[PDB]
Amino acid sequence: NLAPLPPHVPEHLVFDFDMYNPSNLSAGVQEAWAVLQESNVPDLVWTRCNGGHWIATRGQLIREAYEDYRHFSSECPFIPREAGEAYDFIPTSMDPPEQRQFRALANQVVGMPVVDKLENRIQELACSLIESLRPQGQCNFTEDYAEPFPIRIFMLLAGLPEEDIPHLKYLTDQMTRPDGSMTFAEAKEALYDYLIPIIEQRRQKPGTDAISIVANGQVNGRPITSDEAKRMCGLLLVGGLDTVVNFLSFSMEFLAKSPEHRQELIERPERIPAACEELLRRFSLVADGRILTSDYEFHGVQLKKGDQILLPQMLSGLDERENAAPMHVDFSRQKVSHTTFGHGSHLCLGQHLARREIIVTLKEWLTRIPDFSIAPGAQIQHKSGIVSGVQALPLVWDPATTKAV
Ligand code: HEM
Repeated sequence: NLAPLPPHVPEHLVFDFDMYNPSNLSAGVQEAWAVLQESNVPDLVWTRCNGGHWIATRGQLIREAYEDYRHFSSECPFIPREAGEAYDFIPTSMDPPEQRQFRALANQVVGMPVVDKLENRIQELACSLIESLRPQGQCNFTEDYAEPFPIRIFMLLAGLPEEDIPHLKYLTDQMTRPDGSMTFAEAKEALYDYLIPIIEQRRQKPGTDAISIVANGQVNGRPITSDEAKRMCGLLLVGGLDTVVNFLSFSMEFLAKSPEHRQELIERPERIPAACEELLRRFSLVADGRILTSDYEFHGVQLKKGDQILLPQMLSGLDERENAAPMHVDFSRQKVSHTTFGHGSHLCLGQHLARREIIVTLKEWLTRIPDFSIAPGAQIQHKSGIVSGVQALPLVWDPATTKAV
């Protein structure tokens, strides 16, 4: 369905891109989105899909809009927008100055010191999962590793029972690549409903887990309230349970298709941190937006107050104006330019945990199962949304070529 074109939007700027089901999804999701950056396509277009909204196609515009919170606000309505409902996550649905006090507390639960503490449990789980798969000579990567690895580490961090995974995983899916069984407002409320009693419990009997830290936290010397804690934890669950999961499948799919890139990392393990960054650029997967606070002309385009604008984080690094041969994976790339973890006051606070999980995966995997391929005849399908992903990734390998550790 295409929403009627608003009177202020010029017809020459129309480009009906569907972020939840892009026209060329079969070429790969990043490729489908990259069609927006072609010379024939304007730097800023309006799509009538999903209620109608702007889409900044170039990294320069995407970066600029994320820096200007005064015009481009994070008090985001959904896409498609829902009547009387909008995002209220903390600190993600807030604009500075208000947003700032909340980042510190969030940073305290998923930040660097926390990642350092998790280090050995992270290494242990990756190794444990990979060793059990190794003798099989085959696996369904998405469900066998991509999902359990990051999710179990997060549940551990959050002090949540692993039995709650199917439920939470279903809900976070609805917040990124919804199948239509729930609205964003219902999915979000269910996440909140799950958290409420948990926050109360830990507020009274605190632990060292992420939920306890938020529940008993302080924002700028003031105690966070139950509701603010609920809204922060809700956001953390989405980030912690969904984002890395999908990214890992893009990376493993690529590696399974490029023996040359596998061998490179095998021979030069010191290049893994660099490979992680490069893969983060090439397989960037998030795309959310902002809302205009007033009538404003941006790069020759008249934007109206209340207009929604999607600023795809995934697009910046794929822009040939930012990186030469952007669709090519080059571990030795000199200046890996991207906005995969965001840009502006809302830079991803879980970026350190993400990188650590990717780097460990790459080392542990290539060290035990160095040679692997995609199952013969398999058609890998990608799904587009606020956080794009891989439907399934059947891999195969000869156990005789594996190294047991
Ligand atoms: C590869 C994985 C990840 C990617 C690519 C990613 C990407 C992003 C992006 C693009 C944003 C900014 C959204 C905006 O500006 O509206 C963001 C925000 C955030 N992410 Fe992630 N993320 C990842 C993993 C995680 C993980 C594991 C967590 C852990 C809980 C997490 C926690 C957060 C938080 C707390 C923020 C909010 C920052 C704020 O609003 O000030 N992310 N992430």
